[PDB]
Amino acid sequence: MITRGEFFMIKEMYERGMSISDIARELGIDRKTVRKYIHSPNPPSKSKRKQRKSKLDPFKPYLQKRMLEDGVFNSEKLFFEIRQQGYTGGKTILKDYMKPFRETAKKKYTVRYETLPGEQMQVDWKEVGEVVIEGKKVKLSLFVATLGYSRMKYAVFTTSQDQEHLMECLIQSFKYFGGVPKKVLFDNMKTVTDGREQGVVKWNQRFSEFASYYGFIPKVCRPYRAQTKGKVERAIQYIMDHFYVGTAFESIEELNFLLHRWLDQVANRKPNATTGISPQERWAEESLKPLPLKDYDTSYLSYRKVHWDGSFSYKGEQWLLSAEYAGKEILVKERLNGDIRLYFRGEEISHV
Amino acid sequence: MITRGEFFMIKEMYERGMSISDIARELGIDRKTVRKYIHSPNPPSKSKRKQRKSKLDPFKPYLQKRMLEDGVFNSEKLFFEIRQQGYTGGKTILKDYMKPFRETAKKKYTVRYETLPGEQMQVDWKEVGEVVIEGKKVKLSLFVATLGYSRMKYAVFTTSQDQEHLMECLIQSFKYFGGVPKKVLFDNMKTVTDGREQGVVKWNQRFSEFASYYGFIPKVCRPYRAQTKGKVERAIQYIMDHFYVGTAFESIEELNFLLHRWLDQVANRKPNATTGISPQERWAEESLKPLPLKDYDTSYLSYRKVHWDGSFSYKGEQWLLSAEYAGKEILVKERLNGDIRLYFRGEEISHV
Amino acid sequence: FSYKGEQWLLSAEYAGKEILVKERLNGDIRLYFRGEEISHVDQQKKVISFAEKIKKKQTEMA
Ligand SMILES: [Mg+2]
Ligand SMILES: [Mg+2]
Repeated sequence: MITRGEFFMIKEMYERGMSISDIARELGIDRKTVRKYIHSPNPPSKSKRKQRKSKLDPFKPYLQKRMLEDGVFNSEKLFFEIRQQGYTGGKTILKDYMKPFRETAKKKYTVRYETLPGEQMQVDWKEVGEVVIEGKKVKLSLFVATLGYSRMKYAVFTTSQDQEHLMECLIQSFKYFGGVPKKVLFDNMKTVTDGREQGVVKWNQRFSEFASYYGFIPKVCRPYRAQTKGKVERAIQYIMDHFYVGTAFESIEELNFLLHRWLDQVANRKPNATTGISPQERWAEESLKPLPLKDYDTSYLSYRKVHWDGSFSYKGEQWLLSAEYAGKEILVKERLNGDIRLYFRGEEISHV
Repeated sequence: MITRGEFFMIKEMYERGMSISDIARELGIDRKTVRKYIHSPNPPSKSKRKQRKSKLDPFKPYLQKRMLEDGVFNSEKLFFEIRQQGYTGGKTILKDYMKPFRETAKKKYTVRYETLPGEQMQVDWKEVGEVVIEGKKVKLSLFVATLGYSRMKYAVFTTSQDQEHLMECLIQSFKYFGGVPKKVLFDNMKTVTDGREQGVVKWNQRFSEFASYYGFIPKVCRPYRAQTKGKVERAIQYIMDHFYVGTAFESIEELNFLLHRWLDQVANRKPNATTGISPQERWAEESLKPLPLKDYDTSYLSYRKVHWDGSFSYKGEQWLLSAEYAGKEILVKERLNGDIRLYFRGEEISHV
Repeated sequence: FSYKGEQWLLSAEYAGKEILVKERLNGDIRLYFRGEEISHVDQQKKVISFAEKIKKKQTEMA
């Protein structure tokens, strides 16, 4: 088992012409050993041995059954049990054998990553809570979109977290940043996925079409791990401890106006604590893909029938449609702003 | 403002007979100052000055209103607001003024106390959960009583946390320890208190009578602070991670038998990690007050009426009472073990 | 904290921090924290349980 260096030295000194016996004398090795190593391929310094029997082998299946069906992980309890069965050794071997079965405590070290310019964006929601806006109880939610390289922040308040609202907020973010990223990171929302099909993710077909339309590649971090999108979560903490702490409002339009003004004043103006530069300069450094001229229409699409007289009803509303549109089927495109339009076989109805 | 030592030296050297001028020369003080201090009561080394005006005085009421009604504690937001009002200074003064109003983050240091022998005991409950025992869903609870000086542990399982069950478990603990403590520490349970009447505690009248009967003085730690009774909580963790982890059972009597055997085997036998001695030896060192001969009767007491024929019904049960006990009022003493006894004006009924 | 099977009680400032114990071959323990020197722990030949140390600190603070 002469080590790498010893074998190299033996072979080299032997090939140099030095006599073998005095080589052995110099290296303090037996002459037979040195001569055998002369005609050897490479330094031998490794011995392979397979596993061997231990004391806790007969009890091992029983302990495994205890762990995997009774959920017992108390080394003292298992030791006391098996001691009656016949075991006589200490607990160290038991702990060493049982350690792999124990759950892996979550780490505390946190890797840091710096995405390339115009290469990544992050999105998330924040359930603000229930408020009485204009005498109406609604569930307010905050949508936050954080750029990855410039740390920009766009935000907007909404009353619902429907796929339509998500897509519209993404449109607003893309317009705000003057382009679309090459990658957009969400969490595992059903408006973007439909579960992990054996490790792989199954994208919602409509959302996949939307992404292919705007060209941005979706990504999802992982189940029950929000660290991977720390930028946007920390931006949420920033906004909810700086803007929505004492600000008072009565209309969501007013709140959104105040939020945009606040962002453009301080949030996207104050230099970041890590990049140490105003986010707008980095934004100017960003290179996002151009937006399409026509935005992906995100509006509720329903089919309704006009009554005999010509009175058409949608939600708690009523219209008066010409007699030619009575008893037929029409399309009611409801934009998220409340602009309802009526269509009949492509044509647009001048609804009264 | 000559300090204590300087004044002492001046007075002493002057009274010794040393000339005053060379005293002043030696101590590097003016002759007038030294002479004035000669006839002085005590060393003058303190100057008292009252508060003075600052820059954030006019804004202080507004900031206080913001904090106390809008809940804003973001120094950046308040600074940005008041800067428009006219403030021109830095944020350090703002943070210093606003610090007292901020909530006091909980400490992490933990005082350690060692009660005197036979002087303190602690009690607590542990809601194990819901189990199907004998095809019946019951809410299992664990009652734990930990001695303070010997760290003994008594425990018992129960289906309810009623004042009657609490008192009976206390009786069992006192019998187990061979005596009653001089102090018993609970948490703020309504079976022992009725709320903090302006800081002071109002003891439940029945429980107060029970305590006065057994002579042990009750105590309650504080609202929302379980550290003060760490012994019993840690004993609960011990029992729920050592005994009730994999043990299987079908009857609560079996579970209690196993629990008592386990306690007397290991729990009250293994030396403690801090006292470093077997709890039973310290128990032998304990000096508890003697138990009363007759235990405080903890049994449901209800008054019922016997039907015309003589059929008396309690819960889903039926009896057959002699005709002389028909149409009258009787007492149904239900012991917690299920021993129902019938009483009629002190006499006991030989119910069939 | 702990040292060679004996548990010592420090003050509030030292809780949650790494101290350095230096023990001469003579047999005396000296606790150095953050370069400075902290109060001696009056090491005794007879081992005293953590409970007795808690009681002693309690009486001292009393
Ligand atoms: Mg989310
Ligand atoms: Mg409790």
